[PDB]
Amino acid sequence: IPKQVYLRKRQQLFQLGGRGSEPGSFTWPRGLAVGPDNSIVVADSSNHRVQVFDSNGIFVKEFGEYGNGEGEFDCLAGVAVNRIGQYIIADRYNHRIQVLDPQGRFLRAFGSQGTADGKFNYPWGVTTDALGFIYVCDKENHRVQVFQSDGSFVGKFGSCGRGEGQLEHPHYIAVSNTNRVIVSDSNNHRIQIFDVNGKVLSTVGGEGSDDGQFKFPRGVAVDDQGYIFVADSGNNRIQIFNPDGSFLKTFGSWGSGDSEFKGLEGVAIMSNGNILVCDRENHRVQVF
Repeated sequence: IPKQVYLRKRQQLFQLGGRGSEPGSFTWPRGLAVGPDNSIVVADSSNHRVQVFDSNGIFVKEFGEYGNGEGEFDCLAGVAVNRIGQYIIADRYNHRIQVLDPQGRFLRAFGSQGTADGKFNYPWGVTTDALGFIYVCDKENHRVQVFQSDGSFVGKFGSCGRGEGQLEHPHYIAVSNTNRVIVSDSNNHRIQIFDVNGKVLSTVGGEGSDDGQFKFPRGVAVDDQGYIFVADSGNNRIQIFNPDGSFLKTFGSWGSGDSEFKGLEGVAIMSNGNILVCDRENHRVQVF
């Protein structure tokens, strides 16, 4: 039962990574995703590559190298896997999204630097819905942009501010089965939840260190029933919320030891309830 599984979280099952550029090592990893068969997909940002591991954290494959050509990355941030196994990458310093097939073969790129519709200023988090639409946190444009799976522009929402529907440096994003778009609104210390049309539905949290409060939240994820997972980076902890936004559980504290964190980025959830966390400053992914 998911509630009971989540209330038990505290002790890490295993970890993977460590600083370096060999396969299985990371240098400042950021985004994280779960792929088919509970694969662990890591945006290994300073190595300009994606690494894919099996559900035990064993290296399987990688793709990407530094550059601005097709299938080349420059400090990628977010990564997602869609319903047909394609990899969707937010290619941060190239201000574009790339779509690769389930084998890691480049299919298409869309976007360039700017403020027009379909242009980005530092795309960060990326996710997809059941129909394959792509949702991008366009960080320095303080907005979410929505695309068809081929990169065609669909729509956008959000602008600068701390008011309702406004965003300040949003980083990560998730979309629920109920078609709610969950955005970590980092510099407002809150999660903002929108409908897919862009209307604000609710806010979770606010600035602080008590249960249900955040400092500079980063990764967000949602499970199949709507439980919400937040990498509360400034408080060096993961928080879990019931689907209605109420606080359920927190675990983690500052450090480099087991079940401790120093600089959280992406978060993801396996089909069995294992929570995956990217601890950028310790160059590792921990599984709980």
